[PDB]
Amino acid sequence: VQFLRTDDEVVLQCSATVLKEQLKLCLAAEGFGNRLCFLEPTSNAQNVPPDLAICCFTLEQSLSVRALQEMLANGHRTLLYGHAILLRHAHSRMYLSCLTTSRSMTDKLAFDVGLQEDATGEACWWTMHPASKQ
Amino acid sequence: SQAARMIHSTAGLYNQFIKGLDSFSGKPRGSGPPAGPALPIEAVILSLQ
Amino acid sequence: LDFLRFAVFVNGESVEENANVVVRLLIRKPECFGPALRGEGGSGLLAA
Amino acid sequence: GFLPDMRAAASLDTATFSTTEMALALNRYLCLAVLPLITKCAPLFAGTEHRAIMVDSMLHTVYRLSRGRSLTKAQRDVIEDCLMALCRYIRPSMLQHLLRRLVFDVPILNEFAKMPLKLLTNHYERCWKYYCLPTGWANFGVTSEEELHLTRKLFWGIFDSLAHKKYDQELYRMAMPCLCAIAGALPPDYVDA
Amino acid sequence: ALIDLLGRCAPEMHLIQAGKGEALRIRAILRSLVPLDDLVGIISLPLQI
Amino acid sequence: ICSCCEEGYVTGGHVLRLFHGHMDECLTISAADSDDQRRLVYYEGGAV
Amino acid sequence: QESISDFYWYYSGKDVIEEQGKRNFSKAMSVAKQVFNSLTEYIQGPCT
Repeated sequence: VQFLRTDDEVVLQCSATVLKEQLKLCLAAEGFGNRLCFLEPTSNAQNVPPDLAICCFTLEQSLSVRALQEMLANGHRTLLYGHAILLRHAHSRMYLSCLTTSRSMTDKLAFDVGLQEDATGEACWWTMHPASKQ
Repeated sequence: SQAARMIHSTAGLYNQFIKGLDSFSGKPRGSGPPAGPALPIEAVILSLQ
Repeated sequence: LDFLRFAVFVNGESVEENANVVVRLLIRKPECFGPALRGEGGSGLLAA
Repeated sequence: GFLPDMRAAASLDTATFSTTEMALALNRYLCLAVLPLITKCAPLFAGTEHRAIMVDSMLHTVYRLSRGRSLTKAQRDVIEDCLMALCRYIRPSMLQHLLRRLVFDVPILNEFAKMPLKLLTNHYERCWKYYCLPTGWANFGVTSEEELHLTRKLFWGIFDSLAHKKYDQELYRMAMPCLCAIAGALPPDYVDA
Repeated sequence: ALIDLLGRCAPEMHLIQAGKGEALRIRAILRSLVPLDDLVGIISLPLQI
Repeated sequence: ICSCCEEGYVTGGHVLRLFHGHMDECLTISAADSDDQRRLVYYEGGAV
Repeated sequence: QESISDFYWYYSGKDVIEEQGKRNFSKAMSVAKQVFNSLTEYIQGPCT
């Protein structure tokens, strides 16, 4: 029943299914010479260990929507749905953000996600929502 | 720790760049490009900066 | 679409609240844009 | 996408196809969201020498669209306002074709001749240093002798047409400013070959 | 009709010069929905005279 | 990952050195551009 | 409480609260006062 709190290390993990096989991958970025992120597979660790040194992130700050708007205009706090959060890379000390470069071609309305040096702007803040109905 | 991590990444990238440079050494390109993979010039430039 | 643009546009000006709500709902449901302007489709305006 | 449609509408202006549904649709499309767009971007037309060859052409069709038939009063007012706003920011050396076209009907003082001469004086009051002063207008060169002969013929045509016509209060006090502006703009000692 | 609806949903110019974040975000979203190239190309398409 | 981490005790995902009892040497890999191509570990110590 | 916090966050930037904001604050605080009184009533007697 443990709840997520600010100022701690955390890893973002997805879940894909290909050829009736479940693969668990985690977001990872280098940050030095390459800003773009990629899914490194954390599965099959027995045969090949993954590179987890560039997969750790830190919940630098969680804030309300209106508080975030006011702070843009200008204690391990618990995280709850509907609150913006700031993610910082552990190695490069650069904040995760949504860049304006659209490198994909299949989906024209798709942007890219990468690390940026500064925390200024609204591109580095992400809002959490409940996936399930419960 | 940070210095070691950048040393590892930079060494890998520069070794790839050196191998790419040595791939087409001594053979003119001619019409088509060398069969080797495209050199990571953007990554090298960003790492140098 | 006619009802939506009637609601959004009044007296030669645009109501920002209604426009923001409408665009939020539209981007939340991309299938409203039809085969064109679709990420999976990618037909294009000129092609359509 | 803009000029070709205006040219097509000008071709459709003929009385044979004037009542066509497509002609009315084209007129409605031209009157809304495209001509006012040209009016809004009129000050951006300064220094359009590079496309001057096309600019005259577009001016041409605009004038035709202002003199066409089967046009509502609001549409005609919109076209006239667009013409005046455009000619406000156009360099005078570019407009010589416009007045050489206007002298077709402006010295006739017909019903459709009130707007043209109004466009004349507003131009000539704005570019009075272009002709009267021996040095050209600011940023422009000296006026061509063809323009001088053209405006002299225009002045004489307006003068004798008003001399031989019956009195009309509105037409008289609309055309008098044009005559005054032309007289002031053209130098007194001009000699025409 | 869809293009017209998206066009009249654009924010006012005074809001744009005011630098409102919501107005800039909405304008960026509208620019991301359709490009200028499609607009000019479709305007360039002729009619049946 | 590090939610259950405690200060003063070794945890995973850490970079560190393995010093011997006399503390004058540690587990080190061969020097750069070596004959063995950096495959064997030694208790070199000193400036390393 | 969440609604009141949102109202405070919105009105923090403004130097002086307007009349409408004061009326809304008074209404919300009166409702909160009634809820607090009911909560006190539920536990005023030593109900374990």
